[PDB]
Amino acid sequence: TLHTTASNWLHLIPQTLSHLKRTENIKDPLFRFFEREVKMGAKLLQDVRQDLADVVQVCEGKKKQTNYLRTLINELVKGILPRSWSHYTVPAGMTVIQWVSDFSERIKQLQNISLAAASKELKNIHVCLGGLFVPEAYITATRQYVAQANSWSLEELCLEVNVSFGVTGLKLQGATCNNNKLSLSNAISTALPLTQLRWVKQ
Amino acid sequence: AQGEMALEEFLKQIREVWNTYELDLVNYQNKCRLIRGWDDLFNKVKEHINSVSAMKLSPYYKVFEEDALSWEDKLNRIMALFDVWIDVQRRWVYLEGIFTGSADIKHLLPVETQEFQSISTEFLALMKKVSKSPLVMDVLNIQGVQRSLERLADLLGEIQKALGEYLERERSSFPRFYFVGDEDLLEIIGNSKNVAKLQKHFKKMFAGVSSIILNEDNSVVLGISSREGEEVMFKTPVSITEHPKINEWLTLVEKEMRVTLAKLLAESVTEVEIFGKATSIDPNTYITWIDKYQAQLVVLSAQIAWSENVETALSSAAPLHSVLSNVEVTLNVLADSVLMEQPPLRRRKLEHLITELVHQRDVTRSLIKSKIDNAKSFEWLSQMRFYFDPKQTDVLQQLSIQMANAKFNYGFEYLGVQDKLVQTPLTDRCYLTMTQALEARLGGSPFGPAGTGKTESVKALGHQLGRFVLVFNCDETFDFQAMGRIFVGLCQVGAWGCFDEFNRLEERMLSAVSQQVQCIQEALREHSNPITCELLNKQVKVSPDMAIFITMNPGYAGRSNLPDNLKKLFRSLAMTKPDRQLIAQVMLYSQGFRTAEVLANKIVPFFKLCDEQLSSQSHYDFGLRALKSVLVSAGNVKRERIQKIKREAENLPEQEILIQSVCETMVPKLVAEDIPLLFSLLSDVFPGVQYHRGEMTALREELKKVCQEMYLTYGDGEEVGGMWVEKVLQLYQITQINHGLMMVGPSGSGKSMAWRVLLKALERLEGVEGVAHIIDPKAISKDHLYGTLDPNTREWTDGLFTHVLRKIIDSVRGELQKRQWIVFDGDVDPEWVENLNSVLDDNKLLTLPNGERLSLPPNVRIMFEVQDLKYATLATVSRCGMVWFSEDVLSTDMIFNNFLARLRSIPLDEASPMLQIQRDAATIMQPYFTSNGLVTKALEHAFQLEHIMDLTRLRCLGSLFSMLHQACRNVAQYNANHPDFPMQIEQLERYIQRYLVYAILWSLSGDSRLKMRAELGEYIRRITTVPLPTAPNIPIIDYEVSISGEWSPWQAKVPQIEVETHKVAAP
Amino acid sequence: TSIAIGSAEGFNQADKAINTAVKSGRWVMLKNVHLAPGWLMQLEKKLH
Ligand SMILES: Nc1ncnc2c1ncn2[C@@H]1O[C@H](COP(=O)(O)OP(=O)(O)OP(=O)(O)O)[C@@H](O)[C@H]1O
Ligand SMILES: Nc1ncnc2c1ncn2[C@@H]1O[C@H](COP(=O)(O)OP(=O)(O)O)[C@@H](O)[C@H]1O
Ligand SMILES: [Mg+2]
Ligand SMILES: [Mg+2]
Repeated sequence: TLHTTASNWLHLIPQTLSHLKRTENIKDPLFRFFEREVKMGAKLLQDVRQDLADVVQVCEGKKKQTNYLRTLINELVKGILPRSWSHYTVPAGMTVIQWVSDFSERIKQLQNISLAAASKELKNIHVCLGGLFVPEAYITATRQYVAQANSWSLEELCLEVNVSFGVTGLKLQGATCNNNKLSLSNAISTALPLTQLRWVKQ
Repeated sequence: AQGEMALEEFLKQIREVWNTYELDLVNYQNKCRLIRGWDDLFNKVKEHINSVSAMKLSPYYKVFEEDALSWEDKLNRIMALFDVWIDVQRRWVYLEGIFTGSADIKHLLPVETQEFQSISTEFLALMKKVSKSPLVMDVLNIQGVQRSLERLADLLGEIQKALGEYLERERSSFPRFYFVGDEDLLEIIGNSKNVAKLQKHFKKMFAGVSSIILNEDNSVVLGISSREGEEVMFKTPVSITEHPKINEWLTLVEKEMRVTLAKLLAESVTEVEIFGKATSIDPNTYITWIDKYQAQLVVLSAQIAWSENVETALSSAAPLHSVLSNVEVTLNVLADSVLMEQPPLRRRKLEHLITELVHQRDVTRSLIKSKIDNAKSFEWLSQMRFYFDPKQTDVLQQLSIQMANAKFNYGFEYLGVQDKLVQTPLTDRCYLTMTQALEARLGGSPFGPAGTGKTESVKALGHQLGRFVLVFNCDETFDFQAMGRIFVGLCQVGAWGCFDEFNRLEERMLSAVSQQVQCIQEALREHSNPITCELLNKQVKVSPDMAIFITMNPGYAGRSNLPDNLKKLFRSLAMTKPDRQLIAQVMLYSQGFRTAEVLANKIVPFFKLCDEQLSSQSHYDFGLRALKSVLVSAGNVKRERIQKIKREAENLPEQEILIQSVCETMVPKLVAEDIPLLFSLLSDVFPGVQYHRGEMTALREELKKVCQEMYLTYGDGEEVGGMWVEKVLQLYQITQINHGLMMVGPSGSGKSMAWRVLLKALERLEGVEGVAHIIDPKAISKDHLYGTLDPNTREWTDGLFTHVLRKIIDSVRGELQKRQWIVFDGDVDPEWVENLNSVLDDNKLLTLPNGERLSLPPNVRIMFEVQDLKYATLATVSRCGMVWFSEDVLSTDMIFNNFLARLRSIPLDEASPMLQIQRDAATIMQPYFTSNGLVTKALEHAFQLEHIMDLTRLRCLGSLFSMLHQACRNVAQYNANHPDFPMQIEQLERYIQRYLVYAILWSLSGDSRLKMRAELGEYIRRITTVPLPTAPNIPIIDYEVSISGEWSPWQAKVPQIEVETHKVAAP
Repeated sequence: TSIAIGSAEGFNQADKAINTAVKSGRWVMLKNVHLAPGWLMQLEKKLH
């Protein structure tokens, strides 16, 4: 039936979603920021995995269909995200097939984050800002770490960009970089390999 | 016998002091003697019924029941009769004044005159028989007074409702009568000779008139008075003693105040013109000039003098440098005069003047940083210009306001003090755009998210040009006739409209309103070059001071969008982020601070950090609306700390003052996770920060006394009830600073008891009686919450919230003296709570579809006992103060102590032997409730257990409390059935110790399946050390605790019963 | 005669304007007619 193909694709989807640790008392802002991000990601992964197991069991198994499970069944038949899963910023309501891939990418990023946090050491990592739920929280935590380590003033901190913080996952829009000098080209977008951010007062 | 005789002596004292009481009859203009002195009678009857209620309980009331009960119901019928009597007299006074003073009513309504004469004859017979016998008992002694008074009230209400068509006729006489409701205009027309009744109503008419300065003869109006005590003296006083009508001398007052304000504006600008020619100025003459004039004229004269100085400098760099030097010198003079303690009216005058002077400093620096050589350069033309022509013969047209290809007059409406806004570059862009919309004869329309300064920039532009402004908050019940009525009111008055939240107005109705808007714009285009326009198919006069402004938010709560034909009539303007740095710097410069700029530079990035670093919540606000209240509280606590130091100049720890205000304002919104993040933010932003709190020992001990009175467990801060008392202190601080309050948090955190205990503690401390109105908004419709406009006959009924606020405003029972707390006990959603976004605003007033604006007195606080604030938008979340009650604030041992305290006292069938049964039951259930024991671990385990419904603590806790109350009643009837042998204490122990286990099983597992309650039964069997029915197969649910303290099987209870052949399948 | 559809008075204004336009002959314009299809039915039928 339609539920047989639904169960086949329902076992197809969660094969990239396995688990995430939970790892909350540290002075540095990066540590608590990564701790709450890993907690949010593990909570969302647990909710998504439990809902997928529940809809698998109500498809082919001894589980009856509730109101929430019926809403989940209809929403995943139509392919649109249910409103329970879409907690973070999804651009203009994308389909579920790209969304579970983005979810797996974020979960893998948080898994590497927790692996690095299992052992400063947290400054040595490289981050793609698209895989975080709140990127400006990471930027303000970086600024707070700089102001904490160097005892500087938060009001006049500026940004110096090179191509001591490593940022990956950056994509331009119709421009190219050559020794930190922008040039114009007919290409739609290029990917910046690694971007070094350093906070300077002047 | 001596105690009973003392109670009878107090009863005789009640008899004597009520025999001495009487009705105070005072002659009213040689017509009849009417009774006065009403709040004295109200508190007399209240304290007497309180005395009878206090002597009811204990200890020798039983011998003297009858006389005290007779005095109780005597006071009850006296209270009822006089409560209807005060309303009857109050209605009759203005109805008699209207039916005597107004003419051609008998020609108009003859049946109304005949009835009113019949009820006036009956009423004057009632005055004759009270004036014969002015005793209260004698006036009560006439039979059938209650039926006669109810019929008189019915006849007064009839005559009022059948007269109401005529009032609209009077609304065509005076324009401002359009802004008045039916009862208030009834009082206004009725008491035109009494005059002193009308002074409560002048706040709704004019912007800055609160009461009229009246002669002792009550026939010459000497001037007008604001709500802050500032008064304008009339140069030529209007003679009421010539006997004009009410609208005639009202229009004379309106014209006289404009002529007078223009005259003192001319004198004040002469004073600043002779003052500003000196490069060095004397501060004593400056402060006497400041104390001489009003704030509006002083700021206006400063603007005129600065504009003329810059223009004569630009006639021609060095004169502009001289103007900048004089501006900086006056700024230093204002800073030196504002850094010391001053009276508050001249303090606000100094704050307005220092804001305007630093705005002119910024503008003068903006011209002087570039090369400007002529006054026709656009850079000077891009800012506001003021022109005073002294040779002009008409002082109403003497002042011109010139902005970029736009010229305006001055309406000269009195404003009072009000709030002076900050001229940010965004505010300069808004001013330029909106006056360019006004120059093309187009209405204005700002849009953006809430918390940007949209309607307040419009209102300060209205007060900047001196035009009378009005603010309406339109909801979906705004009709065609209501909008046309307020539009013709704005037409005849000549006032600016500031229609807020237009987007929720029912798209067809928006399109219908667009035609009247087009008619108004066509009339203004005709005026722009005997000019009328058609509203409601009626041609009416349009004043040149017309302007309409549309404050809306795009998709805040899914509100409707504007049609395209109406979008052309209103120019659009977007403000999404105002400059927080400059407004913070100027507010800290204006309150009086040494390191004001560093405080702004350390608090605006601090708000930027705290907007992102804390977790996303439904009730989090870190916008400019919170920043302004934070700065206001910082100024208030800076004045408080300076006065505390000077109770026993010099510098003060301003950093600690700002941090303390930030903590006191922004702690109770946060959940338990976000407190150390804010603490680390305050440590990283401010190095020498520190903290301080508490110091409310009298309030804390009164909270302790009233907590132990009403069976609550007070805490000392770190005890079992410490966090709840701390949150009640936070609620007290927010009610001290804020206006309306969210009490957010999960259900079962004691928020109801929190506001009740705070109200009773404040009543016990300050002596002001606190009355609370609890309203569930979702239990009734929205049209019943606020009121209905009847579509056939345009009458405005009263909703529940409208009736409560109107009863507060009327203050017939002296309700303004008491504290009024209106709590909404529902869930906040933008269907109805978006009608209060002007009440919770700084505009402080309630709008109605009838045009009847109800201002709110500051005694009333509006709170919300609510669950979660997800459904509300930021028009309500950002516009209130949030107190967060987490689920672990009310701990479970607190509820156990409450149950044991309610078990020991307050006997169940409300000393008694069953009260002793309750006490012994409390001592034998005491080792089970406290710490982990039995109840806490089982309740923790039951949360892991799944249920059919959602299981929290309080439902099954109340279930268990009803279980143990029935156990106490069961012991009571067993002692009733066994009089020879009472309830033995070892039997009671071994009975209750099993009844509690059976009860907690049916409480934490009575709402699920058989397997799951069997699981909780075997959990109870495995964990606790109680005697148990020894059968590993049969669960404990299948047993019943007996009266002998043992267990009987439920399967042994059911018999093998057969039923008759006749009744086989009867229901 | 530019009459915006969306109120009862707008409906009566549109009806009297369309009868006057039938008898006299001048144009009649109705603004935003899609806010009331239940009156658009009788408008179309009366026009036919
Ligand atoms: N500090 C306290 N001391 C003793 N008992 C308390 C305390 N706080 C709450 N309680 C008890 O908790 C129970 C429920 O509390 P309350 O009725 O105040 O709930 P609430 O939080 O206002 O509920 P809701 O928000 O769902 O309307 C009552 O039995 C009350 O006596
Ligand atoms: N330049 C300024 N000076 C002083 N206060 C300002 C300024 N700009 C904005 N505000 C304050 O910001 C708040 C914004 O209110 P707003 O959100 O526009 O009301 P509404 O909810 O009707 O949209 C106002 O209370 C106003 O006092
Ligand atoms: Mg507003
Ligand atoms: Mg409650």
